[PDB]
Amino acid sequence: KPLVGTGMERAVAVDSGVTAVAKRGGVVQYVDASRIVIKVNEDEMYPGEAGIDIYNLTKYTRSNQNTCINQMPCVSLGEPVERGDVLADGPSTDLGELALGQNMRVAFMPWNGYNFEDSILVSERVVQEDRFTTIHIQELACVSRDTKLGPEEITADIPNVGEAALSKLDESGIVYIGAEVTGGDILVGKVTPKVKDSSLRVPNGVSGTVIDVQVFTRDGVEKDKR
Amino acid sequence: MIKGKQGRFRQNLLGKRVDYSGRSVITVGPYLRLHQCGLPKKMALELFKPFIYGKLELRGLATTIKAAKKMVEREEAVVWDILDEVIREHPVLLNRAPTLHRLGIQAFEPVLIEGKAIQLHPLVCAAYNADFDGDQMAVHVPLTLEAQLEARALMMSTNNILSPANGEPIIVPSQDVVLGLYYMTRDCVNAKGEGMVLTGPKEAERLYR
Amino acid sequence: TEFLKPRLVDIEQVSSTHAKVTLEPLERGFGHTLGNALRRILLSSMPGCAVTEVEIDGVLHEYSTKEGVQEDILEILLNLKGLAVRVQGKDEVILTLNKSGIGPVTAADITHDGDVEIVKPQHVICHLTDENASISMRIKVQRGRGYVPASTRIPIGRLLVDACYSPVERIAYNVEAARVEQRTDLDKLVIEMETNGTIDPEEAIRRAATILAEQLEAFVDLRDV
Amino acid sequence: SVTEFLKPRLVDIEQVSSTHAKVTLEPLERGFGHTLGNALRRILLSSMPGCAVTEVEIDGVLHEYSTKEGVQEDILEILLNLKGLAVRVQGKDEVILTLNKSGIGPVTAADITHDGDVEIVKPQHVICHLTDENASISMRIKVQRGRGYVPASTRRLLVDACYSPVERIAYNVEAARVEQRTDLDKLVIEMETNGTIDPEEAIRRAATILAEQLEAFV
Amino acid sequence: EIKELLKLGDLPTSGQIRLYDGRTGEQFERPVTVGYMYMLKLNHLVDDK
Repeated sequence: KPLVGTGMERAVAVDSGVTAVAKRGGVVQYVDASRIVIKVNEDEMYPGEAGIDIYNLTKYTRSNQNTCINQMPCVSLGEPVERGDVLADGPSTDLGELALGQNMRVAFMPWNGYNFEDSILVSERVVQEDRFTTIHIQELACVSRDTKLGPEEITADIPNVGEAALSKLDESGIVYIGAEVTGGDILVGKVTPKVKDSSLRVPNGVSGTVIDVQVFTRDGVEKDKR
Repeated sequence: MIKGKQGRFRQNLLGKRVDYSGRSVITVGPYLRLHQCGLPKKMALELFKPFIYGKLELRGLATTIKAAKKMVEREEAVVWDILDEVIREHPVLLNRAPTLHRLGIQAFEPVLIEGKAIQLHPLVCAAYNADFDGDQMAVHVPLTLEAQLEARALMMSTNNILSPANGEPIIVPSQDVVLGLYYMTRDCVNAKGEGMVLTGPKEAERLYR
Repeated sequence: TEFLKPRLVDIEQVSSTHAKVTLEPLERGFGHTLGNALRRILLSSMPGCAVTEVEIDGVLHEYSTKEGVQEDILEILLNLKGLAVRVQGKDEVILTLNKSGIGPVTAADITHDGDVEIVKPQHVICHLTDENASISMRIKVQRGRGYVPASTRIPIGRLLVDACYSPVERIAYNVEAARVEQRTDLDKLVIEMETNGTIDPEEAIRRAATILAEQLEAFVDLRDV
Repeated sequence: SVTEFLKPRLVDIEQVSSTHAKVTLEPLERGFGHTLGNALRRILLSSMPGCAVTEVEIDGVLHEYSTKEGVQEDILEILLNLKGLAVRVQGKDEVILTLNKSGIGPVTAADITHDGDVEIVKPQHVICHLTDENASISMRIKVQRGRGYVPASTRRLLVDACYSPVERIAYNVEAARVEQRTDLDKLVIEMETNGTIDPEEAIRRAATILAEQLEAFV
Repeated sequence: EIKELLKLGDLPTSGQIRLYDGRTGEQFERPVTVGYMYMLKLNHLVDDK
């Protein structure tokens, strides 16, 4: 909630559709991270096609800078809600106001030369509550083309690989979601017939945790167990 | 084959790329000394792989090179001792992208520092004219003992204190420490410690503290 | 010549959250000296009981979301990081929180095993929006010291949370004059502190004395070259 | 592994010939170096029992800004010199000595009357200079016992008493490492004394003073 | 107006507050301007570079 606002945070917030704006006023009947259910006011509600509205939150998903983007509910159950107004803040939005960074206690002085040119100084307290912490998403893709001497298989069976590498994989040769993988480990077991190993791996020097695997298949070929 | 950019002169005699090279954003670490520089431990790990392998097979921890590679990538305990040993005396080159004047490349002694940023001596930054806005400086490593001699003898900060353009010390303090020193040699007419006498500076510091 | 020794002349529990204490008598100079020393140590390294691991049956990985709970899993974990606990005998323990139904969810619902003691039952973990959606979850908490993130120490369902082994947040000290006591220049040191409530002031200050002393035992232990 | 804290030990002591010296301790807990060095600095500076000249009088002068003929120095200059004298005394609190002498040349500390219990630790120390054959220097000096600094304002010319025997104390810290340990302090201490007591024992005495101050708690 | 709000607050009208050092444990002469700033995390993380 940036303390020294300018009043423009509201306009950018409402216009920037990162949030769940209320197309009409009324009350929320079901509140959840997944979605929201709104029973619009009867006067606001049309006589025909009356029904009730469902707002679908945008979940944890890939950004365009490999950052995280997600929407979260910000209203309790059975809560009055006004038309054209926030229901669930998006990233860096706060009750429908743009919250970009964070406000902190600050001081200006030379501290043992540690702030020589612009070298900002921060206490371990700031990191302790992780308020600066940020999330990033990495979308690693693998393709299965057909070369000469057979097609590219996706089997778990790979020659000359430790079982520990295979341990985190499944029956088909693809990792289970939620694995605390690290730089170097295999994700999908790809082999070029000859047979030679060409399995995908995490980039060197980057850890992470698998959030999801998307699979698409060229129309006219079968699918593995996973 | 001879003409044009693809021509061998313009193809392979020009600004190339260099192995055993690194880069990152830089910080201060003032407690360091101008005869010496910081370097994130990980960079030391990857940079000196053959050196560590040589010391390893010298110690016979893993005779074959593949096993030694496995040990170092596992980041086993003994490897850090080897890293300190090789860094015992092995200066390296620090560099900035817009290399205008020759101090933009300079030799320094690394010290192993945790974190993920390079501590750089304050004053030399002025020679590098490199603010801490996020400037990403690069690092190179000499190989032959003659190159080590050149760096420690020619590109060493101790051997590079005055400008080539003229004799003024390029190591003049820039903005902050000068404020402190100015604060030193300035008089308030009346305060504590005004109007007495001392036998020496030592008791002066004693009374100040 | 001599140096009169202070005593913990006062402990007072001004609030259920925190307290203040007093040391008396102290002589000139020792005031700010011991003040900074005690503040530094009493802020730096104390015991802790920060939550270490959290398992939830319906959760595969952290960044998912459970149905019927309005907030994110990560927000719930941060709320848990806002939890404070007290244990006496065991270094480690597993806490069990099971609850369903619409309404808030605070620490009061956790299993109340003997040495396990909640200091902030009112600390809300989350809210539940479904009459039938039971959060059922196990919480491994052990002792520690300082700040242990996940990347340092490092099962798929077992989700890791960084440690925050610190029971105190705010410390300050004030020197002042004492009674006449037939001797002036006697210094009363008042120490004010803020804690979650998991640590007694006397325990903290006694441990500070012990740790600083054994550090000075090195100064006692100065031998040879 | 909660009450355990790594126990540094003095790996070296590099002491300059007489009273200046430098100590190094490592490896230390993160940040303990600052508090330890600061406490040592403060205590060594603040409350150090000792003896020093408190008052001095000349036979034929009552005014501070005066001089005696046949002396190259000035009264205030001689006061500065005497403040630089280093002495130690028996358990007796205070005593009066004199610098009665007649001659030509410098007046060293060795020229001071031994006076039994009191012992000058630097006999070589220079007090004054005399040039006339007829100029005779005579004066009384009083040594007392204390554990701090006495500005003249805090009080037969006076002498501020530097009962603390240490002249300069300073400490710095660096990031020492153990095989895997991330950031462990190494405390370098640089100190200099009058030489009435060697540095290490002064450090020891400060440690005892604090520990006894600590002993009331645990 | 900022001074007006400061008067409404308990904070000094100038806003320069005396600070005390952790390492040394005493006041800094020439009391220091302190307050609250809205910093922002830029998208240049050292591991990336």
